[PDB]
Amino acid sequence: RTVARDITLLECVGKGRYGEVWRGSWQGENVAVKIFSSRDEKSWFRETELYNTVMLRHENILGFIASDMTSRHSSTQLWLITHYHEMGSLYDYLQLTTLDTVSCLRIVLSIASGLAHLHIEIFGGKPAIAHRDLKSKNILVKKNGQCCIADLGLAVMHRVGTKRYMAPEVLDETIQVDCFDSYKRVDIWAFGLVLWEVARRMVSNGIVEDYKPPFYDVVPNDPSFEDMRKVVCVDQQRPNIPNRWFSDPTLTSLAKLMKECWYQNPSARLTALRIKKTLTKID
Amino acid sequence: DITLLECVGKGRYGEVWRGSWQGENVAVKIFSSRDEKSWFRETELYNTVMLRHENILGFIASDMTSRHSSTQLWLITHYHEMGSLYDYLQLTTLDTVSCLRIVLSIASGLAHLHIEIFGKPAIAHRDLKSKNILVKKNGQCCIADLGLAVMHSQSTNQLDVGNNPRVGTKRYMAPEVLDETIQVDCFDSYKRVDIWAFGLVLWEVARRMVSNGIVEDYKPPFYDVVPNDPSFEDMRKVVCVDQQRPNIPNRWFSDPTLTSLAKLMKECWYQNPSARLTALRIKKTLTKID
Ligand SMILES: COc1cc(-c2cncc(-c3ccc(C4CCN(C)CC4)cc3)c2C)cc(OC)c1OC
Ligand SMILES: COc1cc(-c2cncc(-c3ccc(C4CCN(C)CC4)cc3)c2C)cc(OC)c1OC
Ligand SMILES: COc1cc(-c2cncc(-c3ccc(C4CCN(C)CC4)cc3)c2C)cc(OC)c1OC
Ligand SMILES: COc1cc(-c2cncc(-c3ccc(C4CCN(C)CC4)cc3)c2C)cc(OC)c1OC
Repeated sequence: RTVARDITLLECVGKGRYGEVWRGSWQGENVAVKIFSSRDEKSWFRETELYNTVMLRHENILGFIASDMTSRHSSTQLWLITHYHEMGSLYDYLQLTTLDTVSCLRIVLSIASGLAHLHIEIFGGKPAIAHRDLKSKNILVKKNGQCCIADLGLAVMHRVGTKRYMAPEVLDETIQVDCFDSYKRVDIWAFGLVLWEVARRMVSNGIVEDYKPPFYDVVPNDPSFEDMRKVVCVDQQRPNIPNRWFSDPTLTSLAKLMKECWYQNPSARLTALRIKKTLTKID
Repeated sequence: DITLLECVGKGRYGEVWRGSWQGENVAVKIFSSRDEKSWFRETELYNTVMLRHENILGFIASDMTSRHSSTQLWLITHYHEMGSLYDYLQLTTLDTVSCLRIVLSIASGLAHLHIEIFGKPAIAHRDLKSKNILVKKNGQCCIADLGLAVMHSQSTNQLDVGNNPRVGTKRYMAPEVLDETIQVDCFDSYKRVDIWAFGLVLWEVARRMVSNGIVEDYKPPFYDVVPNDPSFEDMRKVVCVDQQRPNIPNRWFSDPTLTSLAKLMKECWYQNPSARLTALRIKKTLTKID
């Protein structure tokens, strides 16, 4: 039989130290192609090993298509091929777009749904999975208004995370590394920061905050590990909740939720399943 | 496009196809889902650019593909029309020059695997056998199937045994594998398992080398002493309980080449793994034999 393999790379939609992401075409259909730098080969191996263990299929997880390794003269080429989401990342989307109550809740409940799917072991099924690098650049926006979680290069089944989004126990090196639940609680911290990023862009009484990343007012760009440790661990700062949120029932409820993702004590933080339940009871 | 033209092998592992790609023959292995951990391990091994060697099966691509709940696992390599050494020996006899060319090429490949390049880690194969050796039109061979391989880095003191429940082909398993006393955290243990298996492949090849008008029929190791399709315990009985080793046909002792080869394969078969020759010593010995 014929195995029509070739993907046409059409345009570069992201370039970094990780490598590059391209919009590509296969059999007349868009795919996303992540081409790994030599620097980040282990992310390709980890995500490939995970998908070789469990073929995740969930509306709020970026859809896997293929992992490809191709021999070159003097190098190995590593590609990850996934579904393509033309609206791009949540980070991208929040820069210019404002939200209403329905679109804000649909975004954050979709992320909570993807995260709970990763976290919960299913028997017969899937291992429990922690993401370890959850942030708004690792979430894509779909045309139907839901999001999906991307990049399982650091995922653990039962490179370090982005420093801006690191939980206090990672920064002060107290994390219980032998306890899988520790990794879930690190993702919940990061989820709370994403929930804050999104909620700022929800309009209430004609007011909205500009897009800012978590801790924009207390750390530099490309904050150091020490910069973050002083803010999060030593001074125990948390992102600001604007007064205008307390006039809006949705943002009042979202502020309570994000506070319950940011407890210093990791075992006090909400679970992804409890976050989903709380979000279904808002509005 | 890759075109799959004919199935050249099918078993519990999966299947291998002869295909065409960019106007050249290629081999396309499609793994069974039961053996997904071998696919991943083989892919980790082929990531190493300095693995490439005339006596190691050359890699083109590795793929995992999926839609919905089904996954395909592909390895694409160079294609060897002459097939495996196991196939080749069934029907062909050898002269001195051909016999030594085959076994020196396998020793060359195995020494390349075992010796670290400072890169390419040291590598132990763990399933060396005549079906896992391919015959090339130049009369040399190449070693195939790195799904069970173990890697070691001397500089960093790192041992990577991988995650694969697969075990070696029962017929070729060393005594310490069959009695399960092998030291699992010791890289040298895995090299010594490969040396045992190499000795068995030497014996399979040497049987097919003519001397004084005499040759033996092709037989797999231990053909005379175990059932068809021998179990793990069948092999443990003959190797560990009965202390059996392949018999040396007495006609070999009339031929200097086969006399030298019998000496070499016996030095691969010591029950004490640390007594066995290294791959490099075997290569050096075969380089000197004529
Ligand atoms: C190797 O590489 C790539 C391959 C492909 C690709 C192209 N056509 C068809 C296929 C296909 C899928 C599934 C089967 C099944 C049919 C049922 N049967 C019982 C088992 C086998 C056969 C064929 C694939 C996987 C795409 C790629 O990228 C888009 C590849 O590159 C990563
Ligand atoms: C986070 O990580 C990964 C993401 C993706 C991915 C999937 N769909 C779409 C995208 C994308 C498309 C388009 C734009 C721009 C282009 C035009 N205009 C400026 C608006 C938007 C940005 C982004 C990406 C980057 C794939 C990945 O792997 C293959 C990723 O890695 C796991
Ligand atoms: C990798 O990705 C894509 C792959 C394909 C594709 C191409 N040829 C064949 C297939 C296929 C056919 C049949 C089975 C069998 C499996 C067992 N049993 C007997 C029932 C069904 C499996 C697989 C597919 C899935 C299409 C895609 O898009 C339309 C893909 O997505 C980009
Ligand atoms: C061992 O392992 C792998 C081997 C191969 C491979 C490469 N070239 C040629 C072959 C071959 C061709 C033809 C026959 C003939 C001989 C017997 N009779 C006349 C019918 C069949 C046998 C063997 C193979 C099997 C590819 C692999 O991966 C793509 C292997 O896995 C790593």
